Amino acid sequence: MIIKNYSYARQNLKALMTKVNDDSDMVTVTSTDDKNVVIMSESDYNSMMETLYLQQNPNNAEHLAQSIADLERGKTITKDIDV
Amino acid sequence: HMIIKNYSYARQNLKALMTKVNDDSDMVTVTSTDDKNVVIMSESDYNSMMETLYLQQNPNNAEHLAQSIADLERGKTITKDIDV
Amino acid sequence: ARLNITFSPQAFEDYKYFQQNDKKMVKKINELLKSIDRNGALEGIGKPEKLKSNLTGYYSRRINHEHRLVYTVDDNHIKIASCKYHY
Amino acid sequence: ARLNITFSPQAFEDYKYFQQNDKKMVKKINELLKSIDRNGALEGIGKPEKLKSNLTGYYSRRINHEHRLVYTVDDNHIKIASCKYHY
Repeated sequence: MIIKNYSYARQNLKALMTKVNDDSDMVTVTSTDDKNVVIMSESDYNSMMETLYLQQNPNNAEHLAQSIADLERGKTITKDIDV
Repeated sequence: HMIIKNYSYARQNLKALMTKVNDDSDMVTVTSTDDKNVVIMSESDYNSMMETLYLQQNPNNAEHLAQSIADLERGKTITKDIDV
Repeated sequence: ARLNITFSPQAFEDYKYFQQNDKKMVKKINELLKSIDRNGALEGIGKPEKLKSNLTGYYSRRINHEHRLVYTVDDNHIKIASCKYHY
Repeated sequence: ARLNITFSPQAFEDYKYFQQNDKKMVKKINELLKSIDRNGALEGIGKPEKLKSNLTGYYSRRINHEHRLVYTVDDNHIKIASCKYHY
């Protein structure tokens, strides 16, 4: 998580784009107009949107948490599947 | 409200995108030739997203929020004057 | 010194529990409520923020690092969904 | 072709439901499983995505626009948490 200003971020835009994708970092870009932005990788953006999608309904959030717990516990069903 | 531009557009049109992200609540995806793309959003939208994920990330709390918002919607509620 | 507040049943139990176990927590909640009544939903202490997804229409302010006051304002009347994280 | 797959109990019940009632779902799920086994958790059809929060370590692929295959790969063994959205 990185805090920089506009006039720095306008110059080395590509250097900040590679730094948020490989170090999994974030950049807040500050303006004098009190209109700040946050830059993240598209991978991290799609992950949070997909996570919010899966957790958006409480029955589904519960279903995922019970299932992940069952897999960690070994309360589970293992079968050969004709694919 | 997603907007998709490439790297060379985003270099010198930086405030043109930063202002329309904050004013119109838009987001901006910036593509790349090596396709390590980035997404730009307002600080408010980022904080709103992180706060929502924080509240959903335990299922007992997601369920507690869903049940409470439901009870508020149908009026199964307690209304009191409280000392503040 | 008085605010007419509508609670969800779980938010009221947690508020009552704080009253007989953590008065320092009640006072910080009350400061958030007073700020909401004076400044509206998105301005004042506690880093107010809109919520998204199925929490759309509600807002959060920070009571402390763990607990959030989750609330909405319906024609200046404050409704509280939560004042305590339920792990 | 045969793959040895570990299911959560609810994911297995939903897969069995799809076998009886929606064979187009099973075929798409089976396609995603073949792609995970050949390419790993992050490569191939279905827009594979890392998940966050309490789903960290798990991945999602799209079965259709609604249902996700939520899965993890443990030493090339595929474990299925979910293959159906639960509303």
